[PDB]
Amino acid sequence: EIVLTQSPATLSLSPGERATLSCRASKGVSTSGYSYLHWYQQKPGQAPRLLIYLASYLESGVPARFSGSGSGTDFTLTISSLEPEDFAVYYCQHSRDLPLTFGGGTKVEIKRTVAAPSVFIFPPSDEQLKSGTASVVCLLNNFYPREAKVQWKVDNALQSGNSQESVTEQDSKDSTYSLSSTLTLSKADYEKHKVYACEVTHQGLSSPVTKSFNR
Amino acid sequence: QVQLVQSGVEVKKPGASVKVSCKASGYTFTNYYMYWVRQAPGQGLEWMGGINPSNGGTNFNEKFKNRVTLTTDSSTTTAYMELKSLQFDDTAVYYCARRDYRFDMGFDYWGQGTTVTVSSASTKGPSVFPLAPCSRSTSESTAALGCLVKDYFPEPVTVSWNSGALTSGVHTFPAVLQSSGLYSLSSVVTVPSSSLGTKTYTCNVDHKPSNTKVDKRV
Amino acid sequence: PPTFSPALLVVTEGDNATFTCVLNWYRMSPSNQTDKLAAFPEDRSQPGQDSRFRVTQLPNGRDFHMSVVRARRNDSGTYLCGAISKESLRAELRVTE
Repeated sequence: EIVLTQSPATLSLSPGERATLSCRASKGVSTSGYSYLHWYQQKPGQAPRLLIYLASYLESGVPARFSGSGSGTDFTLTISSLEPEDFAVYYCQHSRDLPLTFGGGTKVEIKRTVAAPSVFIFPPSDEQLKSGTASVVCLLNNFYPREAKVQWKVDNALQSGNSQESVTEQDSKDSTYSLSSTLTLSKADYEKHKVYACEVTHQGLSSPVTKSFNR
Repeated sequence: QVQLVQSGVEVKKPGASVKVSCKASGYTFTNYYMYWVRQAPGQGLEWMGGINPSNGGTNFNEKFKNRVTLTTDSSTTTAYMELKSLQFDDTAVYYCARRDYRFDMGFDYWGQGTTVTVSSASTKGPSVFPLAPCSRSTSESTAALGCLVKDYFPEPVTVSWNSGALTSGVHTFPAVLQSSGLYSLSSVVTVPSSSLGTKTYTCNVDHKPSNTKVDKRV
Repeated sequence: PPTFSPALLVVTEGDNATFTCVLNWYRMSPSNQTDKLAAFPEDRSQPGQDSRFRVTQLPNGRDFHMSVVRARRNDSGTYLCGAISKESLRAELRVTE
């Protein structure tokens, strides 16, 4: 069995700088002057698209902007001058033996000057609570980098494992993310407390922001 | 015309079986091997098996051995993938990819993908709740409102705002799957705080599988 | 183009048979139907590949050995080799009982 580990998970550059991806196999995928190593490009919500096959060879119709290299067991996908289309995921796959496996992919992103999120807090709506459940939504709008420590916080004890995050795909004009954390409680457990705060930690913030309401 | 087209979306129960088809057109059918790849939501790719259409030979990832049957039909140039005893982790997008039979020059061409969803949930329309601040208006110029589309099955939903007139600064988030097996999502909007009591703001939510359409206003 | 020799080979059942031609090894079926049996280098990801068809490489001379092990009566028929990086001329095999 062979596993490929692409290093590393995420990169991010402006539509011009050189893009260099790595694919790093567990065992040898090269034999008799041929490396069973191919690269695909997948943009969200569509089938993969093969760019480089057999380590070095380029698939017809693909721009020469892409190039594959490396051998023996080390390989590198190289993109020189990017265009807006090029930002997506890129996988490597081996055919040296069975089963065929893929790398975890490398996501290339658009690096911007750090942007701070606009934080908003939402209380449950009278309509929802008499249905028996309380949903509290914290919204982070327009923020880079994506790493954001969103902590839910109820009356000075910390909530654990009753929330879910959801990150937008990078918007086109800004290429900064947006996040929405939703905390769920039973309406009974919900009315036994008062303050509901969303503590957002982010690099583009000198200190964490707290958005709260009183029930 | 070197393009594969796969069958329709599938929503199955645990223990059921699903048969996905992949129709090839406009190349020598037996001149390429057919392989099946799947990808769970927001994950990487996982190879399942491959088939030689000229004689019917098969490759198998052992994780699916005696759980997957790959068949081909030379007459209709159509390959099939049957996944039996469906599990919850089998929820994925299932692809068919062709490969040159002379030598491996990569999966040049892929189908559009078939989404298969395994759950014990029954089709259910979503409940929509307003997202509005607890106390409207400080002097900060922009306020955020929205709608919470909760407890529905299965995907997908379509959210538009004010009959679709307002789209600047709208973020409808990817649906998340709750512990109950029902999806939930939110639709967010940033507007003038000055034009809050002045203007009216409505999300309109459409879940056609359940045939439910609901207008809610914040 | 390569030679692919002998121009015809006749063997008994259970007796090995070898010709001398990336390098592929096809058998020809009707109406331009062609199926690859083995290849140099070996094709791992080929579904249902028949192990009894081997394509060893000689030391050199661009020489190769298309060997079918423990032949079957239905293995008799029409075989050619090609190079990809041009067919070579049609060399045959009949199997006797």
